[PDB]
Amino acid sequence: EPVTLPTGRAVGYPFDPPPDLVKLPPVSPMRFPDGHIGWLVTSHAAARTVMIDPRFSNRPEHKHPVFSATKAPAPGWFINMDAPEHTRYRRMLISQFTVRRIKELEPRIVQITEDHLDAMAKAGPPVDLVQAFALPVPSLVICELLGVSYADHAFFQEQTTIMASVDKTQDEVTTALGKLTRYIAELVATKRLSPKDDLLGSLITDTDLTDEELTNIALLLLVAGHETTANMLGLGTFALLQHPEQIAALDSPDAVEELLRYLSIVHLGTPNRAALEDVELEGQMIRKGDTVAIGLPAVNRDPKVFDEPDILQLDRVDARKHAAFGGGIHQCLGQQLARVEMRIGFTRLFARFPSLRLAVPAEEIKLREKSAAYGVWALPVAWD
Ligand code: HEM
Repeated sequence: EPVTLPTGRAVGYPFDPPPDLVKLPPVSPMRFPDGHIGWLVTSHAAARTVMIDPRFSNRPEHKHPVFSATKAPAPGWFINMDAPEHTRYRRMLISQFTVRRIKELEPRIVQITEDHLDAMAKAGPPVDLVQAFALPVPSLVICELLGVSYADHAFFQEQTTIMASVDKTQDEVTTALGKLTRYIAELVATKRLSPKDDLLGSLITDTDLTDEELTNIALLLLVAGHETTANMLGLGTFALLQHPEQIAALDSPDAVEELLRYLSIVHLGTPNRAALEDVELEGQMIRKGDTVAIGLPAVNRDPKVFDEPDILQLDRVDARKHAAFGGGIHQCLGQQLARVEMRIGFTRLFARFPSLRLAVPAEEIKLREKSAAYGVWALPVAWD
């Protein structure tokens, strides 16, 4: 019988998947919000198949929305494209996201992070880590990536904070997104006049990308990279405070990978894809026109892949099989930047405040249960 997309986390188990997801067989029929009866995939093996197989399309016309569709993806909005279209954009951006090119940003990521930790030390405790650190820091990292001027930091942060914060209406969000989008078009127009060696400057120089395509690429980087990162930083801090034996393990080489696996913040039927043909999948028959959604949090706890899947274990040997970054052609472009932001962010936070603790009971922390990026709405913390 078709299940609805599981949304309910067990009280007192904020980091673990909904029990109604973990309970399911590998491939389940799913009733979508519009009535479509598609599929939800929960095994690591079957998920991998969906992510790498070309008979699954990410074009939005073919797809039934996962919660809450017409329209070709705007030029440059390459997440929602298939090869060969996807490939053209992806090939030009590769260069900008290696270990090597991201390394150039590290010193500024460091300073941004320390700046924010300085502001927390200066205000003294208690502080909401979400607004003081987890939201702002990754937004200012994107400002650097995109080469936003310093005079425009306050504006960029304001709109980006609105989009990502609790107690904001849908109209407020939409309004902020339009301000941000207009600002990016203007930023791209300025850089066209005098291109530098930032991501956008390099692209204007080395490629035939139009203003429109650059605008959409910059926006996509913002939208895919802000809330994701912010929420790993916030929920990850939560997890570390609730499992503090792990803090001493934070320098382990795969510690950020284990946090990515355990938390699986891209948590609600994403990635999802439209079948372009009939496809057989773990003995089920997906038909042409069916939407297939992946339940990453369960993929990342698959007992055929990971030992003791439900324990947070920063020095685990098998963290790197996780799919927290997706898979296939759309596998996260910003993966290397995220990793560095998280490493730098978790490490400096705990070095500065070895005494950090939650400033309210754990039961009081509010969770982003229906949001595309799972996390906490607020994280009051204190220190000595
Ligand atoms: C600097 C931060 C980041 C940037 C700039 C960024 C950028 C992007 C972009 C452009 C894509 C689409 C790639 C394509 O279609 O070829 C993408 C995909 C994806 N990213 Fe990231 N990302 C960032 C951080 C994160 C974080 C922290 C996570 C999760 C922990 C995440 C998870 C994903 C996943 C699951 C996809 C695949 C979505 C799908 O297949 O439908 N990303 N990212």
